[PDB]
Amino acid sequence: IRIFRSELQRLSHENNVMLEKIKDNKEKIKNNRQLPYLVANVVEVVGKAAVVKTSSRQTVFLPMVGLVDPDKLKPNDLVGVNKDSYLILDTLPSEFDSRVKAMEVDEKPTETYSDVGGLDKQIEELVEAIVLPMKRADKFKDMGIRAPKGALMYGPPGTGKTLLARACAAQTNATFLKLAAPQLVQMYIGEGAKLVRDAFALAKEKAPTIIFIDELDAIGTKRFDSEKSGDREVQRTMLELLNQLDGFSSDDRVKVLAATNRVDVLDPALLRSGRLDRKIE
Amino acid sequence: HPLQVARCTKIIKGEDAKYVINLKQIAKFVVGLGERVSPTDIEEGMRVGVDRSKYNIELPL
Amino acid sequence: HRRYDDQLKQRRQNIRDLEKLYDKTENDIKALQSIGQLIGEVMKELSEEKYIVKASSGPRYIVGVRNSVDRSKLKKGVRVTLDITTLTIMRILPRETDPLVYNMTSFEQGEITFDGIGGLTEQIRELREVIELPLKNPEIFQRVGIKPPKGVLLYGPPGTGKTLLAKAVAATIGANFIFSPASGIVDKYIGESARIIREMFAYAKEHEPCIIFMDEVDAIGGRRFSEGTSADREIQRTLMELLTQMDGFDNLGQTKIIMATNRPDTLDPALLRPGRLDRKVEIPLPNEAGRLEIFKIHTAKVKKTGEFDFEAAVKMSDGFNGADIRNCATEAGFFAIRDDRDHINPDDLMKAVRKVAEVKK
Repeated sequence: IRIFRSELQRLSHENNVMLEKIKDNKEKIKNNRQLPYLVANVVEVVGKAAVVKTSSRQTVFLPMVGLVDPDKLKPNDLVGVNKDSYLILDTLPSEFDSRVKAMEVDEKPTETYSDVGGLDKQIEELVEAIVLPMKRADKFKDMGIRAPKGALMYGPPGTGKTLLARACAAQTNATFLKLAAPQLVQMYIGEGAKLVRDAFALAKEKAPTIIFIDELDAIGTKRFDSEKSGDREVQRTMLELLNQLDGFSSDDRVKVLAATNRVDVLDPALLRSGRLDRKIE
Repeated sequence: HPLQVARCTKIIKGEDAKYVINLKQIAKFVVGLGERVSPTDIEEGMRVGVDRSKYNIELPL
Repeated sequence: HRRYDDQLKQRRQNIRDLEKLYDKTENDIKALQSIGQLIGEVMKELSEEKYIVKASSGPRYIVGVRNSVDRSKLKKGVRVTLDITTLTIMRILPRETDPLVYNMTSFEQGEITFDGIGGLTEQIRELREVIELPLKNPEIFQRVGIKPPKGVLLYGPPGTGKTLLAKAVAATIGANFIFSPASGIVDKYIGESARIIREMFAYAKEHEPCIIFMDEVDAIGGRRFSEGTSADREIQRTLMELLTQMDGFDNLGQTKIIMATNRPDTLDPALLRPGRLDRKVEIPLPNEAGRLEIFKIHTAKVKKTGEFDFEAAVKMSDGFNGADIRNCATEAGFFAIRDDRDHINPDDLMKAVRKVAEVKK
C-alpha cells in the first residue's frame, strides 16, 4: 500500500531527472545547429555507412547518428554536417544547391475572366483541360482516363491568351511561376537540363501549381540534321520536360502551360496525354 | 545595391533564429528561411540582396 | 493501493519510453567525440608498408598502414579510409568509385507491361528475343559458337511507344533500369565525365542483369558536322569511354546497353558493327490489326457502355502511333465528364477519333 505510493512518487520525481539530462544534451546540439556549418548531399544511405559529399569538394565516410533518420538521407537535399568531426548532425531544408537560379514568382495575379471576353469557346477548352481534372480528380481517377499534366497554347500573347492563363492560376489558387525559355539556354554544359529537373521537383512540392513557360520555339528548334550536335542544349531541355511529364500519369499535381509568340514549332514528340495533350488556338 | 549573388562572409551577428548568407560556389551557407531583418543590417561583405540560389535575405537596407 | 497500482504501471512505461530516447541521445553525443575520416582510392601499391593513395580531397600522397589491417585488403583500386591529418590507413571500406543515385537513377522494373502496349507487336517480338533470351540461355548461342547479342538501338519519336518498350522489357526480366541524363555526364571538373559512364557500367556488371538506358546518344556520341570543340571535346570524352569498354576486355553479354536517339544521323560506322549495336529496332505505325489491338487495351482500362465497337474507330484512323491512339481514348472521356457520366459510348469515340484525325495528317 505504502510501497506502491512511494514507487509512484519516485516515478513522478524521476521524469524530472531524466528531463534535466536531455536538457543538457540539447544545448550542445543547438549550438552546433545554427550556421556557419557545411551543407552536403548524401549519395550512399557491417556498419551503417553513409557517404556525404560536402560542398568543399571532399567525400567522407561517416556513421549515422540517431540525431537524423536514414529516411532523411538522400541526394537532392541539404544536410548539415560538422566542420571537424564530419558527422551529419542535423538535416536541413529540402533541395541541394541552387533552388532554380531564376524564376519570377507572382503569388496572386489579379486577372479575371471579366478582363477578357469573346475568346469564349477557347476559355471552355482550357478550363476542361487543366481545371476539370484538378477539382474532380476522383471522377477521372474512377473512370481510368489519364488526365493531362501539360497543355499547349499557341497564338498571340496579349490578345488574351497570357491573361487567361494567369486567371486560371488565380481562380484555382495555384502558385504561378513564370519561367522564360531563353534563360535556360546556358552556354555552359547542361545547366538547363538540370534547371528543368529542379523546376519539376519544386513544381511537385508547390502543387496546385501552373508552371508558365513563355516561348516554346526558343528551345523549340532542335535541328533535324547533324546540326543538333551544336544545339544540343536546346534539344535536351525540351526533351527533359517531356520525359518527366510521361514518367507519371493520371494526376494533375503540376500543370505546365506553354505559350509561343508565333507558332512555328510543333513535333510528333509533344503528343501523348500526360505530355502536351491540349492544342488551343 | 549592386550585386548578382549575396555575400556576408560568415555573419557574426544573427527551428532558426539566426541568418548566414554567403552565396559563392566555394563556401555555401544555405538558409531555407528568408523573411527577415535579423543581424542588424548589412554586414561582412555588404552585398546583401538577390541570389542565384534563393537564400532570400528579405529587406535589411 | 489498487488505484495507485494502475497509475504506477502507466507512469512506469512512460518513464521507460522517455529514458530510451535520452540515452540514445547521450550515445549520439558519444559518436560526435570520435573523429572524421576521409576517403581516398588506392592508385597502386608502392610497397607493402608504403602506399600511393589519391585522397578524394584531391592530392596524391604517400601514406602508411597500421597493424590491424591486412595488406591483401589493400591491393589496389580499393577505396580506403584515411586519417584526417595522420594520413595512414585506419580502416578499409569495400571498393567503390563512390556510388551515384542522382545521375545513376534507378527504377526497379517498369511502369507498364507488354500487354499494356500490345499493337506494337512486331517490335515487341523482336525485342523479346534479343534481350530476354540471351540471359535465359546463353547456352544455345555458345554451342553454335556465335557471340551473344550485346546491343539494342531504339529510334522513332520518343513517347509514342518507344519509351514504353524500353520500360516494358525491364519489368519482365526484373532488370534494373538505369537512366542516364546526357547532360549529367558533362560536369565541369577534372575527370567526373569519365567516371560517370565507367562507374555506371561497372555497377551494371556487378549487379547484372541490368539495362543502361542512355537517352540521346547525340549529346554523348555525336561526330560533329562543322568540327567544333566548344563543349564538343566533352562529346569526344564520353563517346571514347563508351567505345573503350566495348572494344576492351570489359564483358557485356549479360550486361545490356540500349541507346536511344531520335533520328540516326550522328552514329559512327563503328557502332553499327555488331558487339556494339547489333540489333537496331525501328518504329513504324501500327497495322490495322495493330490498331484494333491497341484500341482494345486502351478502352478496356477506361469505363464504358456494355456495347462497344473498336472496329469502327480503326478504319478511320491512319497515320497514328500508340500515343495518338491513347489520346483518342482520353478525348472521348473529356466529353463524357462533359456529358455528366463515367461511360464512353461508341458515340464519343466516333467524334474523338475524327477530331484527332482532323488536327493532323
